[PDB]
Amino acid sequence: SMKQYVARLEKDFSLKEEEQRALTDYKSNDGEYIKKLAFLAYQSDVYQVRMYAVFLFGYLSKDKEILIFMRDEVSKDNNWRVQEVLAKAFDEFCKKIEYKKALPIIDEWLKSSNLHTRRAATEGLRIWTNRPYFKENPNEAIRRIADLKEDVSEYVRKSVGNALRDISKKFPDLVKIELKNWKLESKEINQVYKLASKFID
Repeated sequence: SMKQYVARLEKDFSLKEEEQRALTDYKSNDGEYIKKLAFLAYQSDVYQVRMYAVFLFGYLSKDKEILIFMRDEVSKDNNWRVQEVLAKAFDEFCKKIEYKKALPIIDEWLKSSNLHTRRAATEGLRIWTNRPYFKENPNEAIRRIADLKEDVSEYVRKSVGNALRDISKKFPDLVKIELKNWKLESKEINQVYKLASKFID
């Protein structure tokens, strides 16, 4: 009947709706049960159901096994929309444990070998300097983001560029200072540079 509920989700969703159902289900059942539901739903071939499952993972992410599964397995997801939810779920984890305390995990995700793991961290925290801790410590965001300025993945690079661009709008000087040190010697860093410097002198 857990299998039945999933089949029902596949029918309903195949037509925020996924997020709202996930939140409701998470709030309505014990965590042990919902974890089993989340993995079952994550095996669905219906991408909306996997989105639902990944929201659930976010709510359950204090379980390190869930967090690891997000890091290593959800990051393999073939569907771009599911990848967006991965970034939201990762943001959800950081919010649940507090941004300052999540720093070690933010760093680990940013340095992961899976390009999708790296993007989910970069994109999920946007706008970085609107988050607790990074709001007070802008360079902590700039420095982490900028470290991926020469990322092999364009997917990652777009995120990096935009994350720096977000920050430039509120901390123009800090961003200019960081950018001043860049040597535009590759197509990679130049892509990032163009995105990040729109609003800086």
